[PDB]
Parts: sequence; C-alpha cells; structure tokens
Amino acid sequence: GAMGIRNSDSVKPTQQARPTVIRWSEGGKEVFISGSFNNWSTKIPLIKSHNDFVAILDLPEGEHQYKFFVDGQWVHDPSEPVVTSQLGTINNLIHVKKSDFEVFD
Repeated sequence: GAMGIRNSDSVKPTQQARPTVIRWSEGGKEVFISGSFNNWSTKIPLIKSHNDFVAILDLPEGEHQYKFFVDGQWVHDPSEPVVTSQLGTINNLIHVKKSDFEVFD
C-alpha cells in the first residue's frame, strides 16, 4: 500500500513571474482554467480550497485572457471582466503587474 506523492511530473522551465488571481465558487465536480498564457493548449487544475476554487500560475507582467471550465463546459463569471472574443466566445480578463518597482530595495 501507499499514500500521498513522492516526486512531480510537471515542470516550470519558464522564467520568473508572480502568481495569478483566480477565485471560482459554484459547486461543480472539476474546475479548470486556460488562457493565452498557455496558448489555450492545456487546462490548468484549480486547487480546490475549503472556501472555493482557485488557480495559481506564474504569468508575465501584462494583460492576458483566461476562461473557466466547469461541468464539462467553458463558463465565466458576470462579475469578472469578461469579453466576447473575435470568435464570439466570451472569456475572462486578467491583469498582472511587476514587483521590480513596487520594491524599495
């Protein structure tokens, strides 16, 4: 028998960057996040929290667009900064900053 985990299979070769700010609260079975930060070629797992679902990924300083995927379908929150993509597909909006100037050093 065995429990827990030993080593990881994923990797983070990308450069340094701050975490993303995501918070989804509905009550589905599985929640995933995807945006331009990954070319929408992969679904990032949302760390299920006692409070709600959330996502964490080191993204570059700038503005990116992501989308939620719950209940086996791509959904979005009306409270969040959503926008109708060129393909008529509604997507969320995220804005990341840098900590190079925020620090006094």
